[PDB]
Amino acid sequence: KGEDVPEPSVPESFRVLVKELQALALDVQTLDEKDNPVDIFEGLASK
Amino acid sequence: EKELLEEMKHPSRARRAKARKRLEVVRAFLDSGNRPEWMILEAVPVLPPDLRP
Amino acid sequence: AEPGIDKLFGMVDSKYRLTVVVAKRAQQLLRHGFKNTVLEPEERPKMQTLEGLFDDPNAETWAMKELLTGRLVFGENLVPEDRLQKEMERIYPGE
Repeated sequence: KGEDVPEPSVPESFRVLVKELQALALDVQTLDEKDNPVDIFEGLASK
Repeated sequence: EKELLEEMKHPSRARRAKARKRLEVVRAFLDSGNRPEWMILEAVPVLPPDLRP
Repeated sequence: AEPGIDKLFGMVDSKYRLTVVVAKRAQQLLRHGFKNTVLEPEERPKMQTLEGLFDDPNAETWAMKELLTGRLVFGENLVPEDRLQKEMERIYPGE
């Protein structure tokens, strides 16, 4: 395009290590400044 | 917890070592920790497919 | 080295701050058109077979250049982050 580059969103390694951690029965959740839930999965987590 | 408290301090030495170590895990659970019944499985998560393609 | 770098480390409390400022400036320098700038009038960056860095080669150099003037403003929490982008897209076309 001639744009800068789309770094952010979430890192691969991170979502992959969340789910790969979830495959053993570990509840690994992500928190805000104040200890709050945070949807790492790009609005795709919804059922 | 209380049982272990007494088990820890009151019996003489050479014993309460393991009561200490046991206490650690009990405290761990009752801290910002969870309920120990999930320590065993009856639901198994399946890893996505492309991660095991 | 690059044009007047000591003067630019003199401009900030943290070396790294300069990097963040420059980066973000070049970013908006590109995003909201390239007429974002505060300095074009006469004698700004240039290149060599026609002459036009007066349109769009290197953005961050433009940043360093502008910043070398006391024209831009940098600061921890100057303006509410949202109304910022609103205002930028509203004032300047070029999509």
